[PDB]
Amino acid sequence: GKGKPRGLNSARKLRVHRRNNRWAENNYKKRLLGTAFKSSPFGGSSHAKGIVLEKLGIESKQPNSAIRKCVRVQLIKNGKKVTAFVPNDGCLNFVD
Amino acid sequence: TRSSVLADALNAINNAEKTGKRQVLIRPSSKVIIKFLQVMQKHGYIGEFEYIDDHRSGKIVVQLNGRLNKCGVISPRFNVKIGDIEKWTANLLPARQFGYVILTTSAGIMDHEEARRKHVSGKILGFVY
Amino acid sequence: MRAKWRKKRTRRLKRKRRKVRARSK
Amino acid sequence: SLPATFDLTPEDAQLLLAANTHLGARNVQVHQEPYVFNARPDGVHVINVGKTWEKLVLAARIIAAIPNPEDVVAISSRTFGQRAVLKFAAHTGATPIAGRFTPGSFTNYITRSFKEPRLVIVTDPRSDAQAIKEASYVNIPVIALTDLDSPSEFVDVAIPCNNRGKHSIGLIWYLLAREVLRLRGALVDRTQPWSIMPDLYFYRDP
Amino acid sequence: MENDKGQLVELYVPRKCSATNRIIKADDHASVQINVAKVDEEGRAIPGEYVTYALSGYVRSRGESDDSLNRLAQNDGLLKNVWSYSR
Amino acid sequence: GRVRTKTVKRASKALIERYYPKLTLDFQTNKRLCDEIATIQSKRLRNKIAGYTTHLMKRIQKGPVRGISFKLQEEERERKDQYVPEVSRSNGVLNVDNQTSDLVKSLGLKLPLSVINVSA
Amino acid sequence: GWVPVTKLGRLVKAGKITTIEEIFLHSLPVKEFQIIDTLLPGLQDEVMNIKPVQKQTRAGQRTRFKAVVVVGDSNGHVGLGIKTAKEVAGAIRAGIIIAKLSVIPIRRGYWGTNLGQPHSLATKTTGKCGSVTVRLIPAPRGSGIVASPAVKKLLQLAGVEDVYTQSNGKTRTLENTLKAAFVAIGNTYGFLTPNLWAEQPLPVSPLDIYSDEASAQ
Amino acid sequence: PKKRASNGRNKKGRGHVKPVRCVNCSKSIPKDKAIKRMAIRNIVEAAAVRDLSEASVYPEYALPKTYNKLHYCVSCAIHARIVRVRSREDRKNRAPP
Amino acid sequence: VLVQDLLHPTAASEARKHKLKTLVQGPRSYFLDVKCPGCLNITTVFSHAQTAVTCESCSTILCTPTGGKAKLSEGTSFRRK
RNA sequence: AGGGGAUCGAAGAUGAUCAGAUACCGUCGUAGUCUUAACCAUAAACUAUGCCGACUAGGGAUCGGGUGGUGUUUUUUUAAUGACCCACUCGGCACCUUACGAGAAAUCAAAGUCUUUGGGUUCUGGGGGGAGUAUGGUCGCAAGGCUGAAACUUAAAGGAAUUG
Ligand SMILES: CN[C@@H]1[C@@H](O)[C@@H](O[C@@H]2[C@@H](O)[C@H](O[C@H]3O[C@H](CN)CC[C@H]3N)[C@@H](N)C[C@H]2N)OC[C@]1(C)O
Ligand SMILES: [Mg+2]
Ligand SMILES: [Mg+2]
Ligand SMILES: [Mg+2]
Ligand SMILES: [Mg+2]
Ligand SMILES: [Mg+2]
Ligand SMILES: [Mg+2]
Ligand SMILES: [Mg+2]
Ligand SMILES: [Mg+2]
Ligand SMILES: [Mg+2]
Ligand SMILES: [Mg+2]
Ligand SMILES: [Mg+2]
Ligand SMILES: [Mg+2]
Ligand SMILES: [Mg+2]
Ligand SMILES: [Mg+2]
Ligand SMILES: [Mg+2]
Ligand SMILES: [Mg+2]
Ligand SMILES: [Mg+2]
Ligand SMILES: [Mg+2]
Ligand SMILES: [Mg+2]
Ligand SMILES: [Mg+2]
Ligand SMILES: [Mg+2]
Ligand SMILES: [Mg+2]
Ligand SMILES: [Mg+2]
Ligand SMILES: [Mg+2]
Ligand SMILES: [Mg+2]
Ligand SMILES: [Mg+2]
Ligand SMILES: [Mg+2]
Ligand SMILES: [Mg+2]
Ligand SMILES: [Mg+2]
Ligand SMILES: [Mg+2]
Ligand SMILES: [Mg+2]
Ligand SMILES: [Mg+2]
Ligand SMILES: [Zn+2]
Ligand SMILES: [Zn+2]
Repeated sequence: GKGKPRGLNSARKLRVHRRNNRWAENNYKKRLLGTAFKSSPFGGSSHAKGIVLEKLGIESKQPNSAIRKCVRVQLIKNGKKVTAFVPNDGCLNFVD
Repeated sequence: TRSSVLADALNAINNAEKTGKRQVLIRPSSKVIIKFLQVMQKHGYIGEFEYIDDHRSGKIVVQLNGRLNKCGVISPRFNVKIGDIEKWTANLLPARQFGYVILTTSAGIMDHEEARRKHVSGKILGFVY
Repeated sequence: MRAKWRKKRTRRLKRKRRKVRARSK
Repeated sequence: SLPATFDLTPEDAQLLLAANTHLGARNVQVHQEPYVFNARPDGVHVINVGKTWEKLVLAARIIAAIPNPEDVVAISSRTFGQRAVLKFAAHTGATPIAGRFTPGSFTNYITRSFKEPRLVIVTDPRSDAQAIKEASYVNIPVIALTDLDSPSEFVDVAIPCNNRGKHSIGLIWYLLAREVLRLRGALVDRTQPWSIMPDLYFYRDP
Repeated sequence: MENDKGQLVELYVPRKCSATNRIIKADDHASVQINVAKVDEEGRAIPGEYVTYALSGYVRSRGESDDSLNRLAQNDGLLKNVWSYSR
Repeated sequence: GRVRTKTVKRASKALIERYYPKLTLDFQTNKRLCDEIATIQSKRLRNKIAGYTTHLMKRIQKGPVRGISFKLQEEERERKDQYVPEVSRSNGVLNVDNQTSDLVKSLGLKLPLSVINVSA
Repeated sequence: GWVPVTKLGRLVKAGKITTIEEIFLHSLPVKEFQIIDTLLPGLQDEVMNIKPVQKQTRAGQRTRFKAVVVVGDSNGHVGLGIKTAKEVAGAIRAGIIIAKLSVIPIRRGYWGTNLGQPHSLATKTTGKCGSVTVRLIPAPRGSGIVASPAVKKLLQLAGVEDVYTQSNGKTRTLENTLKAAFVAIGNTYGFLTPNLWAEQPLPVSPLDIYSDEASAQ
Repeated sequence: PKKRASNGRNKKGRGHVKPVRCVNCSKSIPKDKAIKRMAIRNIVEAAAVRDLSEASVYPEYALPKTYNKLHYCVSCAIHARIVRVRSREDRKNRAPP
Repeated sequence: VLVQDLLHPTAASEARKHKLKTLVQGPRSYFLDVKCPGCLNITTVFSHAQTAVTCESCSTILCTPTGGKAKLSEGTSFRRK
């Protein structure tokens, strides 16, 4: 009979079972693990400033061939090296 | 084992009119089955039903015309207070005009329209249309 | 590779981890 | 409602029991037949013939309802029904189908066997179930010669004959063509046998 | 299918299966209408004067069309013997 | 491999259905007959058609052959039907089971009485 | 001219039967498009969707075209049929015709109150085709048709001005979407409501009363 | 998915059954799955009729017929014996022919 | 099927059904007053035996039990009630 | 850890085979295979399908029990048997036909009674991978069992059916 307990007094077993099961919901999990604040290069914030280490052209996956101008950046607030992409045409000549 | 007798009876009923049959044997009757069948009868979804006598809980033979689509039990007997009877109806009843949510109150087993006018509420029971 | 031999690979490798880690005790 | 006259006559009783129409099928019988009476020992069941005659009456009382008697349809694929339907057809209005049914007749207007009855008579609801299928798409009531084992699906006004063979097919066929004339047609008065022999409808090997 | 005051609206009040009292709708193509002719004294069948029934598609498919009409006609007077209401 | 195609047997089919009178079994009559009735653009085809519709005829006289009906046979069956000499009841009473008899007395009365037993 | 076959189809060329509603009443199997062409000429054709389908042929690659068409007017009748030709516009043509053979009565109704000229639906009806199930619920006046544009358009030619919708199954596959949407309203008359409890005499067949005006040569 | 409602062969309510080794390739196969044929033959054959009873004593002596039951592993079965491939439908037929 | 009388089913088709599954359950066993004229009078026995009975005076065998009704030993008469 | 140890036979030894052939096939043969005492707790441990309860449909077979029969065999002589037959009925291993219904489909008498959504209850799952990995706890003599994350990565993986 769809084994969820029907009882009028089964409230706990009902709300516990769903509490138990929201962990399968992914970014529910990521909410309560703090993963925003714990890992990931930004603090859990929109943007972050950093400093260019190197200018690295990345070759794109198939079925495309390009060299995608990128930058190794080290986050000021944070210290993590992180690798970011420069948009549009040239625009790598704006950094060094 | 057996948990809701009423549910068991409202079953073979729906299992009758889905097979076309005009007569269904139900066992082991009840006090509520009676009053529920009564409410069903009085609004015209069944014919006359006869509680027979064994010495245990009895049986019943229900005559059903075919005017019925679905009757059924609401399995946990839910507290509904007067302001949620509307809410409850709107879910399982085909359109505003007809059909009945039947429930149980301290004033006796009755539908929502009878409930409205007496203006008492209670725990939910079942539904008929 | 076959799930069973992949299973045996993972076991071979993980009995090697206790060894290398035992040496650390 | 019945007239006192049309209850089963011992002439018909002896006509019926001649062909062995009373004698039903073996260990296999579908539930849908109460028509059984007191199963015959060792592998037969005895049909109630007055209930068979009343059905025969109700068949005629229905066969002659349909305004134009010619687009009523009797059908037999069986060898044992093939002659019996022609004679039913020539006498009454009805147009027959004897032998292969050529499926696509009741639907598929572009077909050259296209028919459009208001009713259908069937000798063997098994072998002719093909038509019973077709009639179930087009809203066509259907009469069926039936034994005890026969597929009650999608047929009305069953008649409880013996479709196993010999004389029983055309017998119950002949009495039906007989009674449709005895209602709203030129023919015999009370107690009068029919000059047409019941053996007219029959099988020829030769 | 009435309205505010008076008038009957909503075209096509549909039939009903006489056997199961079920609405028989436009697309039910195993549904059937039986025309049984009412005869008169001396057996003549009176063309155009009918005892009619409607039979739903469901009843015919189940194999109940036979026993359904037998019940339906006999209590309407067109037969006796045959069908037993009790079994 | 001598086998007539469909354009030959369909012609031969539709010819005899409407033209069975005339159309004697003899080829050369039918062949010449074809030119005045059916239009065919080939010498050979006409002869191929003819020779087959010939065959249909030659067998038809021994009784029907499937696929073709000109309606003349249809009621030739109707009047060809007869020959019942002996229908049933004689010489004696109705031979019937124990139970079949038990049915009679239930719904009615008058029947001649003969009943024997059965088993196995 | 027309030149009908089909006893049902002949009887309407002569002026015997005035409207479709009696074809329904007797559950008559319309086998011809002209019947309902002439019975309700104010129909509109709407092509909905066209997608190509490709058979792998023992020699070849067959890419034909499948079209879906909803037809109807504003009142109680809608067709839905799906035709696939070897060319596009030809598939719409034979679709509108097959959609016409399909058309079906639609019982509108009053949401909560009697008042004027029904808008919403009789009851709650749920059609199911493939994975897609489509639920129609009564709505008040001015709620309008609440549904995707593709089911909305079929509920316009259906003549409903007010209905709520819930959609289940994979609704991006249109054939089963509408096919279930069409079955929902196509079920509206299968619901035996108490105002329809009233006893009715069972009228007799226009194929009978006009029997001689029908039939053959 | 399921190619049979008999699964391999013929155990419902049993849950284990002793196996048997194949006569040909000696593969272990369960006895209910064993796909067996009964091999009965005269110790003689077609060509042996005449040279037998005439080179004997006795008024014909009649004749013994060999008996052993054969079991096959379904891999070597299909390689040779009564086996092979049936349409999805015909696979349902259980009759010998 | 599809219509039948549940209230008034045939006693002939009833008596084929199981003792529990009839319209009202009741036992189908009986009681017989059994006689060994070696005794002037009767001891009244239940039909399905279990205990294999003796007559009040002498040690003697009326029945021996089986799963169902008992084997009534050799000559005896019986009255059902 | 004792006994046992015929046969078959992971390791290993080999003869052939292949371009190679640590294999397939042939041959020897250790542990094993059996058993007593203690451990281990896993298998596609499968019906890949929770348990209790109600209901929803025909058909012939079959297992065990029970009821009926001026039924057949045995005979020694009715009997009592004992098997057989026929019918009914419970409880079982299954099977056929169906499809009112269900479903993505293959198919399902349940996988049916579901948007007309509620009989009671247990368990699990929430894209693929990373991974049944790391770690901690715990069980084991050991192999291992149990519980069991994340970082990162990725647009599909996937089911049934269709045509080639
Ligand atoms: C065979 N395993 C099944 C699994 O397939 C599934 O089964 C459901 C079943 O529980 C639902 O059924 C359930 O809900 C019904 C409500 N209408 C009534 C009660 C119950 N049988 C079915 N409607 C659909 C199946 N696939 O969920 C339950 C289960 C036991 O795990
Ligand atoms: Mg917890
Ligand atoms: Mg957790
Ligand atoms: Mg998990
Ligand atoms: Mg911050
Ligand atoms: Mg670098
Ligand atoms: Mg809701
Ligand atoms: Mg290893
Ligand atoms: Mg060290
Ligand atoms: Mg488009
Ligand atoms: Mg809106
Ligand atoms: Mg496979
Ligand atoms: Mg297997
Ligand atoms: Mg196992
Ligand atoms: Mg040892
Ligand atoms: Mg050894
Ligand atoms: Mg080696
Ligand atoms: Mg190789
Ligand atoms: Mg090789
Ligand atoms: Mg060896
Ligand atoms: Mg298994
Ligand atoms: Mg099971
Ligand atoms: Mg498992
Ligand atoms: Mg199962
Ligand atoms: Mg798991
Ligand atoms: Mg992920
Ligand atoms: Mg695990
Ligand atoms: Mg995993
Ligand atoms: Mg594991
Ligand atoms: Mg661990
Ligand atoms: Mg311990
Ligand atoms: Mg430890
Ligand atoms: Mg991409
Ligand atoms: Zn093998
Ligand atoms: Zn004594």
